[PDB]
Amino acid sequence: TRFHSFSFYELKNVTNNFDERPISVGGNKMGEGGFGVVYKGYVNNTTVAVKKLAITTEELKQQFDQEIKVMAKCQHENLVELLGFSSDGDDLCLVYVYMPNGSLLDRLSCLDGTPPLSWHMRCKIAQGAANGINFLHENHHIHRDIKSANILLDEAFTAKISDFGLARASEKTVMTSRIVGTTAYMAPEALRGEITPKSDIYSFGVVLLEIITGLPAVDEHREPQLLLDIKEEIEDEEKTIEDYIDKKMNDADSTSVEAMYSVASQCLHEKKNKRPDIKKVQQLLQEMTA
Ligand SMILES: CC(C)(O)CCn1cc2cc(NC(=O)c3cccc(C(F)(F)F)n3)c(C(C)(C)O)cc2n1
Repeated sequence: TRFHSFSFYELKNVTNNFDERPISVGGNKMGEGGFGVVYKGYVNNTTVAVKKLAITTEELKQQFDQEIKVMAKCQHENLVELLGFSSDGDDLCLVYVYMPNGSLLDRLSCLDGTPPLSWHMRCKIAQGAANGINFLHENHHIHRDIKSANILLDEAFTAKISDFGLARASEKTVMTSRIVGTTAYMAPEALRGEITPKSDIYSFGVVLLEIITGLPAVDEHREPQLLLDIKEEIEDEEKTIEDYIDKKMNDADSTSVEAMYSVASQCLHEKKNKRPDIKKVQQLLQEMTA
């Protein structure tokens, strides 16, 4: 692929000079995605996300350059799609196809009055996100920030993995001094600085628990604070998955929720070598809707 090279002034124009009012009150600010703020825009009838990046300049410049490198190689119906970018001006900007149902985080939480996702829709989002991670692993990439904030949802609730700024090209276990990820999602070995696709798998399991419960992975004002902990509550038969299923669903049945929870639990083994590879996660999520 290649991408349109936008003037900073063009992207200022399409985002109403990066207007900071929310979309919900007719503004252009949609939310935050990594080390940047992201604005809604129109280029010739095409609705776009413009992500303007604000950590060192050379670090920020590296993640921008990484995102372009990953989006050049990787094109799949379960990955967000870059249209262009802007280096010339002050701020570095990435221009994507708009995702009209925003992030899985926001929908799981029914942000801005959106209705709760059904069990049927959740199953498709899961299969979809796993098809996304699979393409990235097949094309020898490690995301390193799989979380519901980074699974976007299009007009038909198609799951789209996004934010490849930290993605590592990994032919196949390195280790690192700069440890990166969102704690609440990261595996043991990722938090000790190991880099391996097997960490992406753990992180996915957290996202399956988010899907099953509608609980965000961390919540300071909740017990337990870490959704992960609920695995241990369940394995120690203090509670069943039934006690934790999102109550904002009328269409979840025991069999398919347990099926999904079994994947989440397999995904979440503490021993990275006992976890299934994304290919097996696909097989199991596809097997789960018979
Ligand atoms: C009315 C309604 C149902 O509330 C929906 C409103 N809504 C719509 C959104 C679209 C979004 N994102 C994208 O379009 C998008 C597309 C590609 C890439 C990227 C990223 F790389 F910048 F992360 N973001 C967001 C993000 C995820 C950027 O915050 C939030 C939203 N909220």
